[PDB]
Order: sequence, then structure tokens, then C-alpha cells
Amino acid sequence: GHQQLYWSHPRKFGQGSRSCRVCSNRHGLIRKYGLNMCRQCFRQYAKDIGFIKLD
Amino acid sequence: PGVTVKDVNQQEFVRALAAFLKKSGKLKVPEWVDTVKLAKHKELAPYDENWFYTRAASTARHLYLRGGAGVGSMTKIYGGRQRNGVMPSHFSRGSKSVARRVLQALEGLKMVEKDQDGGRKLTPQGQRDLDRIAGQVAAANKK
Amino acid sequence: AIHRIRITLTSRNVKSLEKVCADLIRGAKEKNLKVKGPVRMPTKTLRITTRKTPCGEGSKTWDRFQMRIHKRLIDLHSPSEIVKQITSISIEPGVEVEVTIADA
Amino acid sequence: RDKLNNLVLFDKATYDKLCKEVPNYKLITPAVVSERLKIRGSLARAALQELLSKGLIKLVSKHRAQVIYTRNTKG
Amino acid sequence: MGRVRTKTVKKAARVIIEKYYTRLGNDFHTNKRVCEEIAIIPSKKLRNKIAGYVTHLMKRIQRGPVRG
Amino acid sequence: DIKLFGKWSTDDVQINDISLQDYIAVKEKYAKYLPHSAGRYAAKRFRKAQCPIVERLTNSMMMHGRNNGKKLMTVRIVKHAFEIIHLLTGENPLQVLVNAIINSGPREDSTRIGRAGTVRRQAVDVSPLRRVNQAIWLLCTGAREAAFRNIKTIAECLADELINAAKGSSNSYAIKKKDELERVAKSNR
Amino acid sequence: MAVQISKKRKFVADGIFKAELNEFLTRELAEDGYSGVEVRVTPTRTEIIILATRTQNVLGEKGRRIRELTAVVQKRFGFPEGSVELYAEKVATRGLCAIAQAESLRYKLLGGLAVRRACYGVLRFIMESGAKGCEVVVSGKLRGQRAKSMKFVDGLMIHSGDPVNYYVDTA
Amino acid sequence: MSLVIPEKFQHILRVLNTNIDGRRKIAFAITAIKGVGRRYAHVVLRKADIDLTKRAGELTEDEVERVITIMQNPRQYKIPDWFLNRQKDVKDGKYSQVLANGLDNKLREDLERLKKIRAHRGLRHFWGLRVRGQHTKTTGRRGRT
Amino acid sequence: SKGPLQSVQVFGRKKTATAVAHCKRGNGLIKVNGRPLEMIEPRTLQYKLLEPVLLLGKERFAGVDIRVRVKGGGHVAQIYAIRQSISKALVAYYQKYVDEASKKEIKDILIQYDRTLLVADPRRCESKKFGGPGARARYQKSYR
RNA sequence: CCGAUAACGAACGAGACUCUGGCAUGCUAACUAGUUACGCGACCCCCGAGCGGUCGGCGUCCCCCAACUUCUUAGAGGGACAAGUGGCGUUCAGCCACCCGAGAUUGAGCAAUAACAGGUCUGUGAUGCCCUUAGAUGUCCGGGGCUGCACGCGCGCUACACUGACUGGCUCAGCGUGUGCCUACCCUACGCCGGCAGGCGCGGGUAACCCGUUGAACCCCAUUCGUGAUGGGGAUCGGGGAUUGCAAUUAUUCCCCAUGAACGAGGAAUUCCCAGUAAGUGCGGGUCAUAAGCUUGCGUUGAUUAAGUCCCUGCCCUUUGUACACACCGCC
Ligand SMILES: [Mg+2]
Ligand SMILES: [Mg+2]
Repeated sequence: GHQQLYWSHPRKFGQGSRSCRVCSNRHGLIRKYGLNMCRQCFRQYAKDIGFIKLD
Repeated sequence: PGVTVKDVNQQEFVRALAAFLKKSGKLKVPEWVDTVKLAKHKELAPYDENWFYTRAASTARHLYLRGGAGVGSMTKIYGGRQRNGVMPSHFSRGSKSVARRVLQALEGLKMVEKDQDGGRKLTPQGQRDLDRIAGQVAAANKK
Repeated sequence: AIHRIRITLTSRNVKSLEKVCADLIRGAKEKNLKVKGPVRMPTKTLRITTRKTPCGEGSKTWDRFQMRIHKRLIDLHSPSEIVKQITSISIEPGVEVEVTIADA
Repeated sequence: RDKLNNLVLFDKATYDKLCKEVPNYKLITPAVVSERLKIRGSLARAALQELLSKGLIKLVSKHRAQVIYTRNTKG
Repeated sequence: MGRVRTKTVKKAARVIIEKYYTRLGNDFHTNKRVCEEIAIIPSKKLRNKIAGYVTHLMKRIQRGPVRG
Repeated sequence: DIKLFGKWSTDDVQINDISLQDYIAVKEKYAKYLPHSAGRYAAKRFRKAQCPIVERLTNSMMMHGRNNGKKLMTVRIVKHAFEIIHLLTGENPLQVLVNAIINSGPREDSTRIGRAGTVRRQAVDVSPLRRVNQAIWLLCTGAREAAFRNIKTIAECLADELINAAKGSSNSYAIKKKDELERVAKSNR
Repeated sequence: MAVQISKKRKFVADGIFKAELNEFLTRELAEDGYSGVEVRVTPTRTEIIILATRTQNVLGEKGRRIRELTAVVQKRFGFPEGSVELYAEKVATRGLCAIAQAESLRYKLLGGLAVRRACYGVLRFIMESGAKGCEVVVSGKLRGQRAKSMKFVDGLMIHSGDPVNYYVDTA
Repeated sequence: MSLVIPEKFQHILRVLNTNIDGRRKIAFAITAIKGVGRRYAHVVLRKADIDLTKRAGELTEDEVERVITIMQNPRQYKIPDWFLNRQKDVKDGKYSQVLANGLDNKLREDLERLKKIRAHRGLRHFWGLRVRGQHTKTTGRRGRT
Repeated sequence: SKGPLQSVQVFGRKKTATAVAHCKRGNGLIKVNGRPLEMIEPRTLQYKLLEPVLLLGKERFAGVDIRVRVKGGGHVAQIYAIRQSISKALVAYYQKYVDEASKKEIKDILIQYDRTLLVADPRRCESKKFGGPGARARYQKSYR
């Protein structure tokens, strides 16, 4: 359709407004500390950010 | 042997303060005291008839202990355990209009004045009244 | 100028912060500025607990990740001016520094 | 063990029963007064404090959940 | 229970005893004060565990010919 | 000199048998002003023996889910029960408690696994510590089922449970259970 | 103040920037012997050092490729202009970098060397460079359709405790 | 107070069209009337100005008819607007408290109104299922078997 | 006479509840948060607060003005912190400003009455694990 | 581990290690933490105290206009080793008891070889192969569904009450979060209105600076109730009022008044657990435009029993038997 209905549905909130900043997934996001990363991608990269295991 | 409020048992102290506040009645008691619940989480109206005097006495004692307490703070003091029925219990706050009206009646009695910052505290003569009642309740408890 | 400045250091490791908070104040003493003592703010412990599995099948094991953020405050106070006196930073990677004045 | 149908208010046959031997035994509590006089128990509390006011019962405990009374000492 | 020492501490104790028998003594604190310079111990707990075993072995040595 | 709850001096309390005098702890070394002390008595074996038995009763009386931290409530219950038994009997509440413990501890029991004849294959006499533990447990249990669904409160129920157990009258659940255990063990001899 | 974000969000964002830059450099300099990236940030400016083996290869014709990547990292994260500088650094003891050895093993397998010979060569080169030990595990559809894993290990290798974190490099 | 039972003590009353136990306290006895709960009973007693510490059986006829009048007509006795049940009625739009089998028949007429307009809630009421959106998969089994 | 600077500040802990007693030369009195010692919220445990005073006698407390501040914990942990702080403050006062003879012959009565009057309880809590509701309990498991 | 010894010399795992808790009146240091002292005040006693009592009232890093670090914070260090004593022991490895001590076993993290056709291609611009690819199995928009109910099962919450419910008063925490690249959505003090849910102005905080001294709940102290399906229980259901959103019906949630159902401790079975533990009790985080009966953490109160065994269910080592080797859920 034209510009009037192609993206007309609001996505100013909710689960459809947020996606993983890495894998573009909409499930298991981590928004704490503005991380905005998927649950699995955070496990993948957590060494690089600095989140390391102590206990 | 001077007596402050901190040297008397606060329970019968606030009861005696409420009794004095009753007998020297100059309050602005609102017309809906016989209807409202003292807080959201309550399920019955307070059993005592003139509970407004007791609540004002308690707020005066709390303002003596620490100043600068606003209406939202007084809801924190008079909050309690909401049972929520079948769902698990939680914490609820006191009635905002009740706290506001108690405070407003207190500055109507001019024993409480607002701060330069937020909230309100006691005046020197309010402190004097609290200390006098504490002294007399200590004397009564002794003899 | 009559200047009184504040330098805050913050990082994820304690070794680098300790050696910076050592060498900076030592340089100040050798450059005769009277030094307000290094103040250690409480550590910020960012905790993220997450299911280990990428599937949801398993025995419900949770991996917990921590980030420790440590920060120190050093107030440099001299009767003369400070900014034209001290200019070198001598800052290694991994630590962030912010310099304000007593006004801010 | 079906029901207790306790009296909520006194009558002549139980009022004298209360007045004449209740201040004679050692342990006076609202619970025991209720179970040995077949009265409700709020009635028991009220009657016991009436006997306190009349001054023929001695109080020892006065707790919010357990009040104990005793008779006046003899001799 | 569960106070059995391992190869690391036992071998370190025997080696330093046969290398520094003169300097060592029967005092645990003195023997743990000599270890920081007669050896390089990565851990304080390891160091004082070794020192305790050194004290034990030297008591045994002064009472008889241990295999050290 | 110590006067538990402000009265009821501990020095006149007498343990009537030597079997449990090393495990009852009302004597002056264990005399405490108040039955509440976080003394770490369960850290090591046999440490509860030197714990005062009033503390043991207070710890045992707080049971059945609703009541697992309410030790202040349990202390006030014990205080009221001691007041009640002093009024009802005239002697030392601690003496009444000690007599109740001694008469409530079951002297022998029966325990086994295999093809049991009546209850258990063998009859087994018990230790003094197990005597004290079982007696306290039985007294608190009897008070609990006495006070569950009647107007008579937990203070009076505990009080008259101790009163009945101190003499031995078959009206106390503790010694009723004790006699049942004695019969079972005697049959399983 | 209101313009700057909190320290928690700031450190998390710095870690995210490091991880994103590392992923991009890994996917871009894969055939160039990429090893790692080290960023030194100052309020004045920031410096990005790319540890690799083939510096002359990561640098294009007269620095064309390093200029290209500098402009890319400039635009993608929106630094002020001239506030980021990219340096390429040659690593020392390339046999000790697990990233470089894994990348070289992948290159060999893509070229078409037998997995057995390639892994033996990688292990031999690593131990020739000098390490307490090495272990290469190759898993997948080796031989038939059914998948298998071959582990080639020599020397010392710890697995548990803290010291694995600063003694073992894993790629 | 604490006297014998009074001579004109009836053990149960006849209020509206239902009997209330005079053995219990007044604040809780009239709760046996449908449409009256603890809060409503307490407020109507307070605005009837009756001692709350007395049983329902020992009240006199003038007091009990005062309670009748206040319960029937709470608007003129300073009962606040928000306190009532049938607020803003679907039929006539008038604020009323309902006190008796009037509550039963008003519930019946509201449910049959929903059924007549064939609303989804009315259909659920007709079929005997849950109407407040609950999950019918695992609970409510007793009401059927 | 008027000898100043006779003061100690000694703390006592029980389950992250601290109490700092500021013992000082003066008349004999003990107050907690500006309130009298005998007047405390959990009045059931009043003997736990009065236990050092009763054990040692009012004679030794007659020469000290003690003020206690508490800023943590619950109720009974607070009470234990206060009693430990008072006992430790008195023994520190008797250790510094008077003879260790008196220090020893009050510390003994304190010790073989109750060690916790002078030695802090080390136990605090235990971290919850991800398999159950508490530190050691596990969620109920099922097989069918 | 000591020792034996056709083995010798090693390697991994265990341990060691890291984080955490408990002690440091010892060191360094603090206006984003305080304490003490002093000085202004405010109130009581003022009979008469007067260096009397209270103050989370105001000041002394406002720069000359007090010190100090106990309490808080966080670094560097120390501290505990079966070290000391007694006994047992081949008097070895070790074990038991006690003194002194904060502590004589604080909890976690990591965690070998080999393997499972265990789970995920619905985390990925990880991916082979097959399928589809313009009337699409791509993508977007609207609506519905994922909730739907004769029924069975699992994880839980609420209860069956007086060791309690209601009403009021008094008095105590610790984790930890808080305004955003896209991306709009923060935590909130105080003042006013409303009975409540809420609404309206004025601020503070990108944070040891503000919420906040996180005035939490249980508990404690008083009131009523009175052994009844009762003032227990709050399911179901009616009417009405707000909030979020583009939209609340199949009720988002919240609030008020009404209805007060089963339930009176639970068959056969069965789970978890040894000390600040179980359990009671609330509070944070995740999810979140709206939201927790879930989960992950935190504190508060705080026990009974046990310091043993192989009986059941299993595990490890050795010997042994085997017709098993897809390995006893075998084989026959
Ligand atoms: Mg290990
Ligand atoms: Mg009710």
C-alpha cells in the first residue's frame, strides 16, 4: 500500500517497538542499564562489555 | 526534673494528647469523618467515634519527633498491610485527604507551620504544649 | 586565581584507579598543592541474572554477571591558580576522568 | 460436640451464679468463666470488669490477649 | 575432618626444610615469616599452610630421622 | 537472684531423679532473666542440654506454620502460663514444669524396620536427652490440640497441660501418649 | 548533568561500543590476521589500536583501507570529526594468539587442506612458538553425514579456577 | 450494662422482609439483610446515632424504625453519593441503595436485559460460564460436575 | 572535680544492626536514641536491655552518662545490639579510665553470664540460590 | 595423603584459585559519610539545680571560621595454620576433645576424559539440504485467536481461624533502581482538590548530593469479637468512578458499595530441608505504555530434630558370575 497505511500502525510502545540491537529479535530483551540486547546475545558478548562472573 | 515527650510512654501519651485536644475543642473536623476509611487497605471504618483527635495527636507527636514531614510522608507513617484477598499481601499508604485535613486542622490550631522548604513542622508553642502534656502524663504515671 | 577544583576518577578495576590516585596526588605534593584526601565512593555493582540456556530446556540454571564500578574524588586546592599549573593528565585506558570546579 | 448456644446476656439464674461463687476459685479468666457458665465471652469480659469495678476481684495480668483475675486473699 | 594436606604443600615443606634447616624453627609465626623470602608463594593461605606443615615436620625431625 | 520474668526464683527448684538432672537446665548457672537468648544451641551435638529448659519450651511452642518466628508471642504465652499455674497451684512454676517433664518423658520405646510383630520388632529404652525432647514436644502438642478450636486460650491450655502432667492424671495428652508408648514397648519386648 | 547519562549507562554503553567495534573488525579483517582491538578514550579524543599480524595488508594502498575504516567508525558512531584515530599494530608471538591461530586454521580448511594435517600444523606451530600447552577441537560433519569431533591436545592445560582466565586464551 | 437480658428483648427481629438475629451486635446483625454490608451498616448506625456496643435484640421500636428509614432513604441522611449500590441506574438514572428482594429482582431484570440484547456477558450468564474473562480450562469444575 | 575528656565510643552488632554507646563521665544514666533505657518498643525484652545493669549493679553505672544510637536491623536484633554496646562501652571505660582489676572483675561476670554480651554474633544471612525460594530449600519437584 | 610396590617419571580433575561473610577503637582518607565538642537557638524543670534533659533545629570547606574517624564508605595490609595442650593412631598420614581466639567446616563461581541421535534451525546477517517466492510460506494493514471448556495432571497463591480477625497507637531494614542512539516510556519530594483510586502546580535527582534517616511487613502495645461456615474465607456476581493506550468487549489494571460460595487441617501417595537453616513476613530487579499469584535477589522474626545408617532410592572402589554389548527397559 501507499504511505498512508504501510507503517500506519502505532509502535510507540509495547514489545513490537523494541528489538535486539544485535540480532533484531523481539524476545528476551535486556533493557536494564539501557542494554537493549537479546538474552542470548548478552551471554555471547558479556565478556566484551565487562559483565564477568564472580559468584 | 523537666519532662520531654521522649521520657513518657508514647501510647498513653498520644491518648492523653488526644483527650486534651478533645476537651479544648477548636478543630476543623470535616463532615465526612463518620464515613471514610482511614486508608485504602482498611475494610472497616475506625471503631472509635472521635478518631480524628487521636490521629491529629499522633501526627503532632510524629512532627515533634522529626520535622519536615509532608502529606505523602504521613501516608507512609499510617500505611499498612493490604491483604488483597486471594492474591498475596502488599503495603498500602494512608488516606491523602485524611492526612492533609489533619495537617490543615493543625495549622488552624496554629501549632504547625510550613517550612521554608517543603512539609510542615511544629511551632514553639506547639512544642510547649507537647512538653507540658508529656510532663503531666509523666506525673500521672508516677503518682 | 582563587580556584578550587574537583577531579573524579571512575573505572571497572581497582589497580588502575589506585595507581592513578597515587601518582596524581604524588605529583600534587611534589608540585606543592595541598591535597584534599582521596574519597572512595561506594562501589556500584551492576548485576544481571540470565538463564544459561538459549532454549528453555534444562534444569533452570541461572548465570549471574557482575560489573563493578569504582570511583574516587580528589579535590585540588591551591591559593594560586590550578589549571595553568597542572595540565598533564597521565591517564591509562580503562578509566574515565572528569574535572569540575567548586562552582559546578 | 455439636453447638454451645451460649447466652449473650445474663438472666436471674446466671447473674447470681456469677456473683456468688466466681470470686471464690483461683483462676478467673473470661474463657473459663464462659466455659463454666455457658455465657458468650464478651459478656464474660464485661462481667469480669464489672466485678473489678465492684472491687471483689483482684487483677494480675491485664494483657491484650490474655487477662487473668483472682479472688481476694482471705485471712 | 578434611584437614589432609596435599602434594603441593608437602613437597614445598620438604624442599624448604632440606634447603633451610638451620634458619627454620618450631615457631609457626617465625616459620611463616621466613617463607616470604625463602620461597615465592602465590597465596597467603598456601604460605601459612606450608609453614604449619614445616613446623609439624620439624617437630618430627627433632624427635627422629624423618625421610627428609 | 535471677528471678525469671521478675519472680519465681530458680534456686528452690529440685529435680527429683538423677536420670535427667544433667539435661534439665533450671539451675543457677542456667538461670536467665528472660527465656530468649540466641545462644547457638543447635550448632553442635549435645549443646541443647545446657540450654535452659524454659528456652526449650519457648522454642518448641512456636509451631504449625502460622507461628515460626513469633518467639515474643511464645514468651508472653509462657509468662502467662506460669502466672496461671502459680495461681492455680501455689508452688514454683519452674518446679511444675520440671515435674511435668520428668513424668512426661517416656522411659522406653520401640523401633525397628522389618517384619514387626505389633508396632516394631524390638523394644528400646531411650536416652535422657530424648526423654526431655519427647516430653517437651508432647506437652506443647497437647497444649496445641487443647487450644485449637475452643475459647480457652493457649495460655490456659499450656498451663493446665503442665498442671495435669506434673501430677499424672491421664487428663494430659503428654502422659496419655507416654502410656500408649509404654504399652507398645511392653508388648514389643 | 541532564545532558550526560548516568555512570552505569555510560559504562554499559562503552562496553557495547567495544563489543560492536570488535564484531565489525572481526567480520572485516578476518583474512588479514586480525587479533584484537584496544581503545584508549580521552575527553579530548579517542584512539583505536587494531592488533593484527598483517599490518601491511590491513593498510591498503598508501593507507587507503585504514582511511576507509577510520571514516566508517567515524560515521557509524558519530564522533566529532578528527576526534578518533585508527592505528594498526603488529602483534608479537602470533602463535600465542588464539584468534589468529583459529583464523589461520579456518583459512586452511577453506583452502582445502585435510583437517588432520591442518590441525597438526596449527598445534605444531603453536608449541614451536612456545606455550605450556594447546588444544584444538574441530567439530562438525567430518567424514560422513553423521557429525564427529576431533580434539588435538598437547602440553599443560588447566580447566578450573580463576587462573584459566589469565592463563588460557580461547577462540 | 452487663445486666440481665431486658424484658423487651426479642431474639430475632423482622426487618423489611427478612429476620435478623438479635443475639449478635447491631452493627453486624443487619448485615443479614441483602444489600447491607459492614460499612453500610456502620455508617447507617452512626448517622442514626445509636450506641454500637449493644445487641440488636435490645433496641427499641423507635430506634429500629429510624434504622429502617435511613436504610430505605440514605440520600436525605447525608450518606454520600459514592457509597450506594445502584448508582446511575440503567432504567431511570437515579442514585439508590437497594435493600431487599428488590436486589434479587433487579439483578434478575438486569441479567434478562443483557440476555434480551444478546450481549456476550448476557450469553455467558445464560450458559452458566464465567463472565469476568476468567480462564475456564482448569477451574470452575465443581459448578459443572 | 571537673576533669574533662572522659569518654569512649563503643559499638555492638547483631544481624547488621549496629549500636554505638557514647559512654562519658557524669551522673549515672543510660539512654537509647534520647529515650530512657527502661522505655523501649519491644517491652517484652526489657530485661535483655536491663541485663548488664542488673548483673553489674547500679554502683558501677552511677558514674557514667551513656547515650546509644541505633541505625539498622529489626527490633530484637536492635535490642541485642544495644545490650552488647552498653556492656562493651562499660568494659572499655573501665579498661581505660580505671584499673584493669575492676575491668577483669566486671568482664568475668559478663562472660560467664553471657558471651554475646561482649562478643558479636558472626552469623548474618545466606544468599538465596536459583533453585528454590530460600538459601537451602528447593522448589517442589515432580516426576509425573 | 602416608605408605607398600615392576614400575619410574609426569598430565588433567580434586585441591590450590577468584568473589563473598565474619575480626580488626591498627594505617590512609573524607561538606555527596558521619561522630564528638563548642556556639546560636526552641521547649520543660525552674522549688534550684543548669557542664540539667530533647532536637534528623541552625552553624563551625562559607575558607580560616573546631578537632577526630568509633559508627558509614573502600583501599592497602594483617588474621587461621589442625598452630598450642591432652588422648587415640604403625605414634606416619591423620582423627577426637579443650584453651586462646571474630572465626577452629560462611556460601557461591570455575570445574577433567568420554558421551546422549538429550534441547534449541522460534536468538542471530550461525548454517547445509529440501520447500515457497508475486493469488507469497516475503512484507504491511484490519479483525479474530493464542484465554476458548463435560474432564485429568504439574508448579503456586489464599485459607480453614482466638498461637486469630478487625480498629487504633508505637516502633525497626537491606539488596537495588531511577529521564533513554534508534525509543515516545524515569524515580519522585512538597503544596492544593477529591472519600478512594486519582487529578492539578511547583521543584530535586543522570544520583553516598533528590526520592530517602528508603518511617516495609511480620512482630509489639491497647479495642471489639466469642467457637457459629462467625467480624474466619473472599471465590462468584451487579452497579458506579479513574488511570494506560490508537483501541479495555472475551471484563488490562486500580478504587467504592453490594453477594458471601467451597473450605472445619485434607485417602492412597509424595516434595524440600541441618543454623541465621526451615518456616512466617514484607521490600527491590527482570518482564513493564498498563500491570506479578512467576522468577531472581534482599533484609526482618526465627526454630523442632540429627552429628547416624545402608533399610528404601541411588552413587563410588574391589572381588566375583554372566548365554548382556542397542549393554537387564538386555537376552531368551
Ligand atoms: Mg577448584
Ligand atoms: Mg468484617
